[PDB]
Amino acid sequence: ESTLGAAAAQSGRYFGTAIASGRLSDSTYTSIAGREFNMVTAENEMKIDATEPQRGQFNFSSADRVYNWAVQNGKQVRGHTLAWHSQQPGWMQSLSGSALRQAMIDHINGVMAHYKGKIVQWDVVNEAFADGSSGARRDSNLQRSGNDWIEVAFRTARAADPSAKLCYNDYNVENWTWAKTQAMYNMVRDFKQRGVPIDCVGFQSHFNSGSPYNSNFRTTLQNFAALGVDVAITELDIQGAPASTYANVTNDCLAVSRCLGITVWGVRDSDSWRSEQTPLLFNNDGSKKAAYTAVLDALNG
Ligand SMILES: O[C@@H]1[C@@H](O)[C@H](O[C@@H]2CNC[C@H](O)[C@H]2O)OC[C@H]1O
Repeated sequence: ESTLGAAAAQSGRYFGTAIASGRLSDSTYTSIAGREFNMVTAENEMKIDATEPQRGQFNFSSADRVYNWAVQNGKQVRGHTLAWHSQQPGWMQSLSGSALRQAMIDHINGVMAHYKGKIVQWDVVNEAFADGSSGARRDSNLQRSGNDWIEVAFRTARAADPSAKLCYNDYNVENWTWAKTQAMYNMVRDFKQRGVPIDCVGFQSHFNSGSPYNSNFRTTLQNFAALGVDVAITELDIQGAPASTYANVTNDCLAVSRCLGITVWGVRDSDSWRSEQTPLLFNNDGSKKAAYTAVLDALNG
């Protein structure tokens, strides 16, 4: 096949991107993204601050611009993200303990209701682990409310929209030997022991010199799949966009039956949150990079 999404679809997978509403008046962006991808994640517009800027008062305008663009252009949507320490609106930053717990639940319920039956995967919880050797939970108001915050988010989400696959998403969890990876593994293990309704694990896959790709990513994906969850590569970008690594990652997903697909975290290098690292598949001018060709070729076998 001649495009990433269609090539992924040959094996029942998707190839997605992050879409930013502020870029939707750029004709190069909309036409290349339209052509190439069959899955969309809103880069910002479905986060907590964007969707509930005051408690109880939702704003789906920008989120719906992204969602509607996606469906108009024949893409499914990953919802990103319902419960997270980052990008919280001030009113939520001020809450702790039981008040925060209620607000967390209410936020999940309100956003998921708006999209009920329309979102194939939700990143229900994002970035709950600390970096480094400890495997500890990250410090946040959410984590201070109790170790159960994550499981409660998942139980809430399952009741709100039984149709959605519920994902836990994180970064620096791709290398099987890292403590962070093992922390996430053991959480998912525990969740399965206790009936917590997690369906998927999202590997952000922000690869760079400090957190480099390792061939053992395939082992990580296999081992999580074996816990009884799907796996997804959710925010792929690679410092310098080497073709070799991009092919390796693609082939890792293709080798794991429950790997749903790959989302790259933007369209052109100039659209990247890390544009200085030129880490995506398209040049600033919209032309295809060597890494594009390597990914397409891998998807095509
Ligand atoms: O626009 C950026 C956006 O790309 C960034 O996205 C996060 C990258 N780190 C992992 C998270 O899960 C993503 O949402 O968020 C900050 C924005 O300024």
